[PDB]
Amino acid sequence: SALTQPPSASGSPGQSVTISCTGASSDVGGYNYVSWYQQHPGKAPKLMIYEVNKRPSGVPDRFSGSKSGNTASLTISGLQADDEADYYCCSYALSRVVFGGGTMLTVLGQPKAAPSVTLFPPSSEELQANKATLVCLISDFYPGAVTVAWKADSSPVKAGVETTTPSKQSNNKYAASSYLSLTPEQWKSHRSYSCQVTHEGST
Amino acid sequence: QMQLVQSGAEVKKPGESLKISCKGSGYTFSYYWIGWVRQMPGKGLEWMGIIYPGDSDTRYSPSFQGQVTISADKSISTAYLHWSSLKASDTAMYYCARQGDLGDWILLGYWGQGTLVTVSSASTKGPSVFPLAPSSKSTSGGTAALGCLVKDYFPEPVTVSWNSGALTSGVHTFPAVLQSSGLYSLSSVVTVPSSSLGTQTYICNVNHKPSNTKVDKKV
Amino acid sequence: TNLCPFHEVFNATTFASVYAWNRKRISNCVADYSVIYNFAPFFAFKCYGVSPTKLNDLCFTNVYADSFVIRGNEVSQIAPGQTGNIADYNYKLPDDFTGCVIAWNSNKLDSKPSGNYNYLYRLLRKSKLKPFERDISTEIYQAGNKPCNGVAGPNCYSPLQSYGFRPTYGVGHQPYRVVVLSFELLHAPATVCGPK
Repeated sequence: SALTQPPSASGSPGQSVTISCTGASSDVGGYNYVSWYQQHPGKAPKLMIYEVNKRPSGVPDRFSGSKSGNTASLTISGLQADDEADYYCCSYALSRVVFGGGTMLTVLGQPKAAPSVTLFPPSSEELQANKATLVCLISDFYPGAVTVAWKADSSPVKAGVETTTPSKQSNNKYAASSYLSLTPEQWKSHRSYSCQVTHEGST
Repeated sequence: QMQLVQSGAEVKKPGESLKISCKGSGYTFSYYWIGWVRQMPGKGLEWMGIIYPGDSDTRYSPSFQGQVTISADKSISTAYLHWSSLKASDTAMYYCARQGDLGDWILLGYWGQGTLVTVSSASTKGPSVFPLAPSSKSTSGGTAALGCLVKDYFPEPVTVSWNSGALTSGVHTFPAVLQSSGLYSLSSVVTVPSSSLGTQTYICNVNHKPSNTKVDKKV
Repeated sequence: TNLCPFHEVFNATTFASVYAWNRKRISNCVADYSVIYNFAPFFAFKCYGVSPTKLNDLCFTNVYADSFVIRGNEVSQIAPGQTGNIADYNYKLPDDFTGCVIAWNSNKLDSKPSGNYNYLYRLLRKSKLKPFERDISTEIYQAGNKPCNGVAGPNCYSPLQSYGFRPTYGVGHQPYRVVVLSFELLHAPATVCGPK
């Protein structure tokens, strides 16, 4: 069968949090064929818990596990900034491992920061060429959620636009970038365009 | 010491064959089950199968029975994953794992560095660099932001430096965006005082190994 | 109608020990025993009351499946009228047994180069075990006269000995997974009749 996990979990530093996993199957040997893996962004997972009443060496005692029926729980006693990772549960009873959708663990305490905006007009060189592109850069915002809206002289425009939402670096804050592609004549047909960020309010 | 090393990143196109590897050392590569795991961008892990290097007994997941084959060369202590007629949906990170001295036989206690496989109909294309000059209308406000625009390059790996690697302060490179055409495009900026326009040269340095294009442009 | 849970015992990751052999109740199912033939060639597929190819044509009243692992050379002890450590102390089959015995090698799953110590076989016991009994007691066996007070000593040791299964061991000490299917043949109200 397929396992289910919460899409995301939240917890402040020092406190504890729990992650549930439903759907664990069983066989004749026993019931607990449950394991938990930790995966940081950009590297392979690591076995945190196996045989939920057990755990490997090199893993702090802060990670604990349990099982009540078809529901398994991963208990983390003390939270830290280095605990943010995707936690998956694995059921390996019927000679078949099934990974859950995973849950994102985000620790609070990070202060909110507004996004910095920098709108570059079409460069002169590309203008001499037959193409033009507006670049709206976003950075310094912690909440990884933002939607960029373009407007042409107060008129909404959504022709040829793309955006992303990555994380900058160990700084623990996010950035983003959006590109508006248009023709050189379509550019000089109106005034300088505007880039709206809408982190929580306009910018 | 025990460690698993996997082949480098592979970029292919649909309808082509691929055979990635994952070499294990520091342990007996005949008594441990070796397998592969799929992780698509932003999605969870998907188990594909395992094998016993001693005698080749392959256990495939029902979702990967004939879509992929797994093999091992016990003589050189290496495991393989072979594809035939790749698809756009196969683009993902592929790991290799093995059972540890503890636990059951499919516990997968040890993992690898991870192999990135990307397949897109787009072909190689060198970038066209354009200078993001600091606003002539307002060179202050958020200071003098000088930057360069990298555009129309399919292979994502691209490194942008300023002044042969100098100016590390104030520099910030933004991850690229995958346009509808399959070609990437990113930007690199550097903030300097409004009165520091053209301090030494404020020149960009762009490198694209898949095309061997060395581009340098000032502003 | 409903199918049988045979996939829970044959396609499982781990089996129980010998002293704690797990019994799986089967009822209200259509048993297609052909699903067992497609597995690895068994070291022993021996039926003592019927032929293995005739099961799909018969009805059974109460069918129970037992699972455990042994060192391989002990498979000769899993049969009616046998004697030995296993037959006498862990799993005893009656002389009137009516069923099938299934055994195959598991040196790949239930063995490690470092040694898997999760399988026990109750080396010693005070009295011989009866058919279809289970002694999961882990108390200290009193071989001497002094009452053993819960601590191993010169005259009382632990009864449970662990298997040291390792791939390097030759045939005879490797782990062999054994599945014993016991069913009543008399024509009582049936619950498993097979694919018609």
